[PDB]
Amino acid sequence: QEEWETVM
Amino acid sequence: QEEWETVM
Amino acid sequence: GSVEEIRLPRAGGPLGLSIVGGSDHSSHPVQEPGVFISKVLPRGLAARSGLRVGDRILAVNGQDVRDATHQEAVSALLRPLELSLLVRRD
Amino acid sequence: GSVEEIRLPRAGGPLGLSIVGGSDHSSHPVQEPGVFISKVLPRGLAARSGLRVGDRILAVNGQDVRDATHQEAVSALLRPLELSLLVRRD
Ligand SMILES: [Cl-]
Ligand SMILES: [Cl-]
Repeated sequence: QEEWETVM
Repeated sequence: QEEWETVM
Repeated sequence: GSVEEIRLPRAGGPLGLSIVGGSDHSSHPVQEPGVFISKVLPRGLAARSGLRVGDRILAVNGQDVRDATHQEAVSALLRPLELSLLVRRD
Repeated sequence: GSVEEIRLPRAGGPLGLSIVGGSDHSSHPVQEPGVFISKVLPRGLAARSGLRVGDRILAVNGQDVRDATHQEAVSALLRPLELSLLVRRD
């Protein structure tokens, strides 16, 4: 429940 | 702005 | 081809794993289809319970998380006292 | 040791990169400190604009995203017409 990778 | 990996 | 059941006791707070993939993340170039375990903590519940990095999550408490979206999978894992995962290790 | 400036025109919707790290994700075992570019899309704005996989994001429109949290970095990248990134390539 923690973003470890974010694509943009 | 899209979760590509979620740690738990 | 292997398929294993992982019994993770829930309500234990930090689980000790990380997931990737989904039926919507198969577009932006994982190249295989499905959700996958990408990290297992050394002291993690998932690591000691048998879950390995690379395991595809086929089911969660009976649900068919296979061919599900990433957030669908996160929700399926967070909502369920006894976490019953069916995973693939091929 | 290298340090480059990347000029990504904003308001272009999909950017074409992915980030990891943060000043809070340095606990759960990236092993180095900072935010990092983990993927650059082939046709991505970030790829063609020079951004490479492995580049640490030091600054975003003057901000010192260095030693910032993961979500702090995401917010710093999403909020700013002209995206001025200072990144490291050591
Ligand atoms: Cl982890
Ligand atoms: Cl991407």
